[PDB]
Amino acid sequence: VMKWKTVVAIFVVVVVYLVTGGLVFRALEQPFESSQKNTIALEKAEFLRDHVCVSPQELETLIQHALDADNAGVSPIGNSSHWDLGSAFFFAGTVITTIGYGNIAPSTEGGKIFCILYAIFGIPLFGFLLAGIGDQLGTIFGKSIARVERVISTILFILAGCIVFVTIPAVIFKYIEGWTALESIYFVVVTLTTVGFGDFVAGGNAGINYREWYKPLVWFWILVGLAYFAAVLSMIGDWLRVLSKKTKEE
Amino acid sequence: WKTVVAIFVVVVVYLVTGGLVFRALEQPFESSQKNTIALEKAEFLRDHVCVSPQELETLIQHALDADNAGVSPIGNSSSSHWDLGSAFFFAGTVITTIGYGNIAPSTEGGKIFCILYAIFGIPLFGFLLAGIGDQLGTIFGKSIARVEKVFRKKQVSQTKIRVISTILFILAGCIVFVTIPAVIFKYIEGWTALESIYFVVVTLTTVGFGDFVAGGNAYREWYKPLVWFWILVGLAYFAAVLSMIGDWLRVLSKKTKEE
Amino acid sequence: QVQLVESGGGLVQPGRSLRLSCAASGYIFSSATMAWYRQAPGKQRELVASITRASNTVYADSVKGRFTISRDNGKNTVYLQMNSLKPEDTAVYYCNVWSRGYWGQGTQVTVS
Amino acid sequence: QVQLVESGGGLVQPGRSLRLSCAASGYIFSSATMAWYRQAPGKQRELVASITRASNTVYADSVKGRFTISRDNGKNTVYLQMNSLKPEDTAVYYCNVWSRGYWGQGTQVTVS
Ligand SMILES: CC(C)CCC[C@@H](C)[C@H]1CC[C@H]2[C@@H]3CC=C4C[C@@H](OC(=O)CCC(=O)O)CC[C@]4(C)[C@H]3CC[C@]12C
Ligand SMILES: CC(C)CCC[C@@H](C)[C@H]1CC[C@H]2[C@@H]3CC=C4C[C@@H](OC(=O)CCC(=O)O)CC[C@]4(C)[C@H]3CC[C@]12C
Ligand SMILES: CC(C)CCC[C@@H](C)[C@H]1CC[C@H]2[C@@H]3CC=C4C[C@@H](OC(=O)CCC(=O)O)CC[C@]4(C)[C@H]3CC[C@]12C
Ligand SMILES: CC(C)CCC[C@@H](C)[C@H]1CC[C@H]2[C@@H]3CC=C4C[C@@H](OC(=O)CCC(=O)O)CC[C@]4(C)[C@H]3CC[C@]12C
Ligand SMILES: [Ba+2]
Ligand SMILES: [Ba+2]
Ligand SMILES: [Ba+2]
Ligand SMILES: [Ba+2]
Repeated sequence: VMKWKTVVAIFVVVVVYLVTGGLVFRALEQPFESSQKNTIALEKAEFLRDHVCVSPQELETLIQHALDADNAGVSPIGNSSHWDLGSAFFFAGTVITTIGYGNIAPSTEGGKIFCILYAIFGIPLFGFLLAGIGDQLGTIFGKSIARVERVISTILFILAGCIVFVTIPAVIFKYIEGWTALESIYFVVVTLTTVGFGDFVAGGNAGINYREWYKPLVWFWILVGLAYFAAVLSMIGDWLRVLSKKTKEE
Repeated sequence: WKTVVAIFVVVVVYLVTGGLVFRALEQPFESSQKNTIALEKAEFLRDHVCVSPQELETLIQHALDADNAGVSPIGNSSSSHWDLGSAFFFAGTVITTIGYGNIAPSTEGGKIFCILYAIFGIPLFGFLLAGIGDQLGTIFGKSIARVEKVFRKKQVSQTKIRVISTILFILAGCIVFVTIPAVIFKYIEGWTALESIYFVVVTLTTVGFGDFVAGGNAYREWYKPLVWFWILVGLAYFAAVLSMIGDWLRVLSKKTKEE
Repeated sequence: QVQLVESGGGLVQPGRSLRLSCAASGYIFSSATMAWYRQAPGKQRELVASITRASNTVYADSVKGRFTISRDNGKNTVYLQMNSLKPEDTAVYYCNVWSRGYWGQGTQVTVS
Repeated sequence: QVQLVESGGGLVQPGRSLRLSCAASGYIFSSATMAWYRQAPGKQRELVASITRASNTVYADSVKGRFTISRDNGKNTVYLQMNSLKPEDTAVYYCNVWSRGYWGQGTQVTVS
């Protein structure tokens, strides 16, 4: 369908975007990363001064041992299982939605085999549901737009959608998880775009006693929010095709 | 809405079914692992009397939370993961929606830029991934044109020709995009055959848990760009395979609805 | 200049609750781990509670389930909600920036 | 019954290399963290090197860049490649299952 001449041109654009993005990310993060890596060394040195009976290599072995155990599925904190039916149901959701935070991940050989098969049939099974949710949201918006009666309608769909799916949930996340306004917005975008870094996960802190309705309401918001973000990202993808066609003619 | 609510029940059943299998497969081993970590901490506290249990717990929590916040608590580093090399590969995880999370923005400015980067970057990458799929489909169409000519003279039914072609596309694709790279990952990263296959599936399905990341353990010069080239062609192959499964579910649902 | 100002100590009755606060300044509070310590008259410095940059809390076994540490990054203040106080909690409480050597003046909490 | 059998010690010349090995048994080796310690005649036990379950290595500052710890999970053996030996490395080397209290017999390595 698409000629190789257009494909190789689009590939160069993406490589430029990746190198440009990388330069912005390096300038924004590297100075703060160097500042953070100095304070962590100071903390470790002050800990060694306060605990003479612990040698630097013993402290380093302990820190590495704790990080590698946490990465392997076993939390080195406490004496709170993240594989109970509750957390396991929500983990299964991250697989079919392709968000995959990584906070919870299979450690058993059998769990890795099952996870491979779970995504193979689960991702296309969820895609059918997400298509239906998007059609239901489009029909709900089409019914509201009929009362108001295309450029104004697209701006209204984006603005009203940003209120109920992005701002309203982020305000709740700020008042519940203790995240800042920016960290809550960042979480909403990363979650509803299926990127799911895992640095921010709703219902992850052990200290706070979350509400019963909290965790399923977050996962209901994910279901409707993914369908809304798919429509918005499709509009941006269509906008780029119209912009490329206008620039190709001129 | 009648079909949507029926599909929603199917997904909830699938989620509860999967959640039960995952609990039975992981919880006994997790309880076993959480007992040995407690024993190791208790033996450490016995060997280092000057460290109280709450101080050890504060240290472990402090190291885990610092690592999760972007700063590695290992070494002194006078190994930055924000250099142009790792920053280019991080930008890739954003536009491909894999997002391992091993590297993530810690600065307020970096979080603002990452929001805008995904907004325009994800649909920009989608256009490239569509073109890669068309190029792979044209390459397979050129190879299948010689195979279908042999099957045409052997009087195999025209509908079955497409059936054999879809099985060949899946089998040959699984060799070059799944098995061949996983064999390389086993011989390079030191991962087992299962962990390498698990990594390939999780990566090419854009799930990206981050538990397994290529080129992460403290590599060859050609390794990192060859892994990211495999991601580009592998995502396009997995998109086509997952679309075939999505289409087969629609055909299976239509046959079941009539009967 | 790192300064940690403490408040909320003093003489209290056993069983009754008490709340300590710590106004922090002169450093990036958002990324630092806060902690509360207690110096008993006949004992050494003891870690009571500690809240990490990601709001995770760690407590001493003697104060578990009674004391609650919480941080308010918006006001740069670390709190220590001491409930069901026993005469064993009579000690000077210090506010600390865990593993950074920054300490407060110390507020005497007396339970009798 | 956890058993740690050591090999590869003995009298060596300064500058010359030497390799210690530790055959482990009676426990899940793959998930455990291995370590090597040294008891100098006039000093206490000192951690030399330690390889975690994910093959990450931690070394003492005195042996950094000279000693190399490596694990062979297939043969349940932990190795210690001691290169460029100095007379300061003359000590009894013990194989340990880090923070589990399981120790070997100890192989005397003499550098003179
Ligand atoms: C734990 C927290 C973070 C959860 C977040 C809350 C969500 C589950 C809420 C917030 C806004 C809600 C939406 C706000 C508006 C609508 C329109 C609504 O449409 C109608 O009822 C039609 C009205 C009409 O046009 O007459 C359907 C539900 C929906 C999508 C709501 C679904 C549930 C949402 C996404
Ligand atoms: C978050 C930061 C990184 C700012 C994002 C800015 C975007 C709005 C820019 C970045 C790259 C731009 C694209 C770079 C290349 C092109 C190709 C261009 O088409 C052609 O030049 C035709 C030939 C070709 O296919 O390359 C049309 C505009 C477009 C999609 C650009 C549209 C606007 C984009 C997405
Ligand atoms: C660091 C490691 C893990 C990287 C993995 C290696 C990949 C980059 C390789 C493995 C198999 C390769 C593929 C094997 C076969 C082909 C068919 C090939 O098609 C032709 O040359 C047409 C031949 C013809 O039909 O006549 C185009 C490249 C491609 C997709 C290759 C692209 C590069 C791939 C994905
Ligand atoms: C990795 C493990 C979990 C095994 C995966 C097995 C799959 C091959 C199964 C699991 C759920 C099944 C689906 C469950 C429900 C349906 C609806 C069914 O259609 C109807 O019954 C019509 C009404 C409706 O829409 O529900 C058609 C088959 C299908 C897609 C099934 C096809 C086969 C699926 C994907
Ligand atoms: Ba992730
Ligand atoms: Ba993802
Ligand atoms: Ba992590
Ligand atoms: Ba025939």
